[PDB]
Amino acid sequence: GFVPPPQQSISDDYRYITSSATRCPDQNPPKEREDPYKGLIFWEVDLTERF
Amino acid sequence: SVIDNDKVTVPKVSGNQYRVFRLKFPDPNKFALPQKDFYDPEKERLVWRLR
Amino acid sequence: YLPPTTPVAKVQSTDEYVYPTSLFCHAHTDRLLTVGHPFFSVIDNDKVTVPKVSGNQYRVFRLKFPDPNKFALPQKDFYDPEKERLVWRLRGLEIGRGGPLGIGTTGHPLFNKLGDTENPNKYQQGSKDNRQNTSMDPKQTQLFIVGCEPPTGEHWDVAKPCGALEKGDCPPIQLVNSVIEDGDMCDIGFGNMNFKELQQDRSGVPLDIVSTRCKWPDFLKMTNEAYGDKMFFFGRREQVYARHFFTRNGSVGEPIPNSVSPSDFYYAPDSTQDQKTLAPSVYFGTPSGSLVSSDGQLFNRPFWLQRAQGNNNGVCWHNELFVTVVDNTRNTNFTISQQTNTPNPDTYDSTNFKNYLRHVEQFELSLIAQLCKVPLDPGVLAHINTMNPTILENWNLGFVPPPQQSISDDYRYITSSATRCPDQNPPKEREDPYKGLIFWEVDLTERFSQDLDQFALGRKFLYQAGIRTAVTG
Amino acid sequence: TPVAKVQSTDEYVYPTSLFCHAHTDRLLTVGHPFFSVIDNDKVTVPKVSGNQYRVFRLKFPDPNKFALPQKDFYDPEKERLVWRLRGLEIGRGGPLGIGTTGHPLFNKLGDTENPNKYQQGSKDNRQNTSMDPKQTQLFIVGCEPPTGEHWDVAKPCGALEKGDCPPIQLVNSVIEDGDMCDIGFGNMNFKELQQDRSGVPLDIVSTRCKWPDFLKMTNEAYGDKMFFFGRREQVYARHFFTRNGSVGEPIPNSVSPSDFYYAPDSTQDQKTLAPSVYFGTPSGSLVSSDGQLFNRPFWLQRAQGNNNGVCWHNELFVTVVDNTRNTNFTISQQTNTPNPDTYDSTNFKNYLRHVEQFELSLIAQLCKVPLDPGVLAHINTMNPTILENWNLGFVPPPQQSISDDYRYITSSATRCPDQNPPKEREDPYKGLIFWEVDLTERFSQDLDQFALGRKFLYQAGIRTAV
Amino acid sequence: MAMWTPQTGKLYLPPTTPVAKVQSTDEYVYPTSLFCHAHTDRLLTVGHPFF
Repeated sequence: GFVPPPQQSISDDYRYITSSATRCPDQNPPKEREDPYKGLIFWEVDLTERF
Repeated sequence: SVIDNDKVTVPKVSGNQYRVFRLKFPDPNKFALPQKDFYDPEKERLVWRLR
Repeated sequence: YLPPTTPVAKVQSTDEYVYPTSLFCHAHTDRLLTVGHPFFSVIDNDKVTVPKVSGNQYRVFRLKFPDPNKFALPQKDFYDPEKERLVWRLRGLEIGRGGPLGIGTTGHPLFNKLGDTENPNKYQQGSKDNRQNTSMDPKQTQLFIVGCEPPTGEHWDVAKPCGALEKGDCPPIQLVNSVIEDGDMCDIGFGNMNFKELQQDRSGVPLDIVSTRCKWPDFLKMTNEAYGDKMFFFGRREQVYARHFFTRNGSVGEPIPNSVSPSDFYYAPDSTQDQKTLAPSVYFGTPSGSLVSSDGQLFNRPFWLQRAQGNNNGVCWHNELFVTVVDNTRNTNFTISQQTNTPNPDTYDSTNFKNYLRHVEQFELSLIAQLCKVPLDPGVLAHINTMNPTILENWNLGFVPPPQQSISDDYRYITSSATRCPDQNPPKEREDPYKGLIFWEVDLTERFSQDLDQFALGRKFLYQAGIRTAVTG
Repeated sequence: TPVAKVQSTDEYVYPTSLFCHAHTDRLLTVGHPFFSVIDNDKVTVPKVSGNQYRVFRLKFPDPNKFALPQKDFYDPEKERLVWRLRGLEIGRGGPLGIGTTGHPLFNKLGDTENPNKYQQGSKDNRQNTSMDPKQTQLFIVGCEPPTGEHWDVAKPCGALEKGDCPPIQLVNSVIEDGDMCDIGFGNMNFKELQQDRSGVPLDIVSTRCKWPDFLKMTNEAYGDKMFFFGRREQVYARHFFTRNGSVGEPIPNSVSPSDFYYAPDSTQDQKTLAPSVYFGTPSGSLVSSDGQLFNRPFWLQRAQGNNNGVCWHNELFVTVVDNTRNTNFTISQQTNTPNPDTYDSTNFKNYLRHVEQFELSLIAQLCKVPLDPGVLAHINTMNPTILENWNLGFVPPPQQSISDDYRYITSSATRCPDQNPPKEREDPYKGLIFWEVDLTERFSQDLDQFALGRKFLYQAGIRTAV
Repeated sequence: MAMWTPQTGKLYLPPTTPVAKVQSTDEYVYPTSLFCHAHTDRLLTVGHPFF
């Protein structure tokens, strides 16, 4: 169902993203990082590479 | 939990806690199997089942 | 052991043991931007705040591909993993360049120029600190090198003489072969030489090149290497004319001889009060890379690999590829200034504005890779091993499990006190020898797609091959 | 090149129908339950406690040098033989019973099960406290020695002050004969983790209590450390006690049940907090003959791992714990004079002695391994000492060389001929201590004559010839 | 070339001799279909428990 947006989804990531000359790309807009279970603490286990 | 009024130095680990493990499985849509063309990516999707 | 034929005593083409399949993948970089200072890295407190980014640099991109021996194509068992291994072969490449065309100049505030000898009015002298602020446009150079191993560059360096020489003697020259890294300087018309070692003056060439090595690609060595791995194809386009004719100040290390009757310098000018001591004959020219045109461009065009120059017909051994780009046709330095934090003056003052210099490059790299199969028989195995042992080791083929086992003990909080170490200091297993070299490392592991028509290079490839995607309507 | 993916022994080890019985005559050991008695160096009475690991290292006769009458069933040019364990019995001789252990000076401040009033603190509040430990039975059988786990002192990432808590690490070790089992105080290095030397009873106060690492032993690639195991363990908390000492970590001043700060400011007696370092005394409850693991034959039909009971190297490790026969016998001797008519406490010397009794019986099946190129490569990758022990590998690389043989070796007209250098260097398990049992001269083909043998014959059908 | 060094050869010979082979009582003691009951009248004993 996704013609994914009608607009571009190209995100331009900067190099040296800790400096005070490219001010600022640090966490300020969210992205598709929205786990609905992110308010909850579980013992995380990654099995992506253990199959 | 042991803190020097502040940062967690020694966490609280007792046998009377819930251990809720959140397992993460690899995306089966992005996987390499013995053969891969056994499902059409335009009309079918894959999922894992616990056996 | 090892039946006839005996070990193959000549290099063979990759077309004799690498079987190509009809499976093609597109891969691309999203857009690679770099912003810096053209002349020098802006250092603050032992760290680089603004790096050196200039259009006179070698851009050596190290492209990392996904391991095809762990992939899933629209087939299940189309390659035997006991007898075959898979490798990528590059069949098409496009180097995109984003900025407008234009020429950037560079200079030295204290250049070793005594005078102008293009058209001098009369004879003169030499004092103490006769240096001037002199700028120039360098030679225009464009080049493109593609290989599976990193490019080899040449330059003239300082040799060890056979005995000693006195203080101020001429340093002996030696041609040094060295790998080209990202950020190395290309030659600008002053030659391919080490400016730090051969010119202790530090004042004889512009600021960008004054304390560094200018290298030229060793095409003579790169095309004559046995397997042809560092060079699949290349393009180059260079142009220079000499703009002004200048002299250098300093002690004359080798004087002009007192022989030769028909040249005015050598007939002793004793009769003339001004001409008694010869003016310095250590001439130098200012280079100039003439007009940058849009017609003459190497880049923004697809390059299809029909046949490579050497015995390696485009095979990306080790799952790596090297792209070396230079273009001094988009080297426009952007002159940006800032005011004093209070812009409350209503009048102009030269102490009220702080001027700065920036350069911005933009690249986008699109590739077309073809899968290939190598069926590793005894003789093919021996040939692959003798060519390069790391190729046949880095895919584990002829290896059993060692009797010890490989159970790793991984702690969940590897930064905590009381667990001994970070445990992984020594880099024993699978370290490429390119640990000592700096490249623009580009990861294309997650960028491979089989949907060719979707991408700009991929539908150019489909037009060139005469194919179109099957209809969805 | 050769292979990947560890395969079952059932693919390259071909069984025969030849079964042999082998057993130990009777294994007795007598000692002191808590500590070894020495003079000052030489052990006069060893430590024999019912809470030790008994790790028997069984030696089998090499089946390749067995003189069979018709050997035409195997070719010693291309084949080699091995023993496969098919039946076993771990006999146990003593009566059932529970022995107790204690410390004359145990770090216990009070009883906090039910306190009639609030308490106090001085110097040396240690008490004489005894306890019965957790009940444990286990048996592990394999061709390699067992792996045990325990928590030990690690090196921290920075320096600490004097008296700070030692950081824990899970340490794997071989389990040896005379190592202590877990008794309900955990699997921990008491010597390093408790500098008090008064925190646990006398038999474990300086020991390392280890537990079998079943998680690592099942998940090893070849499955050689154990191919069968049984276990039973039971414990309850008998009494609930407190420690004495400087409190290393204070209780946080905030009460998370009520969301408030709390202090006993209104009650003068409770202002100094009592020790919140608690410990229970374990107790392994009623022992029963119904619950018994031992004195039963076990038939090893299908092993847990890829090693289906194959006794590689002519070796077998049998690891037993039996906390169900830990009855310590109290001996007394009348010293000084055997003449008084009145009891005095100074006239009698009390002693403790523990006696263990084991009997081990096995049924071994002969199996043949045909050593083709791929089988040789697989066995060599699995374990090189197998193809060293069995004459076949290491084809002879050098040629002859003269040694010049100086006739009068002890004369002063020539240089020194000394050489003769090597002491024998064979045993890789020499640093470990096991109850070494020799069964080389104990193999018999007459199964009917032995108790486990006729149990095997009855179980397999196979009645004796009339 | 390859020398013929002597060695202590260990050979096992089991059994060293066939000996006796104790057999079951079912081999020589033939059962008959004649069965007899036998019982005790009632066995009582009264005494002191300790001494």
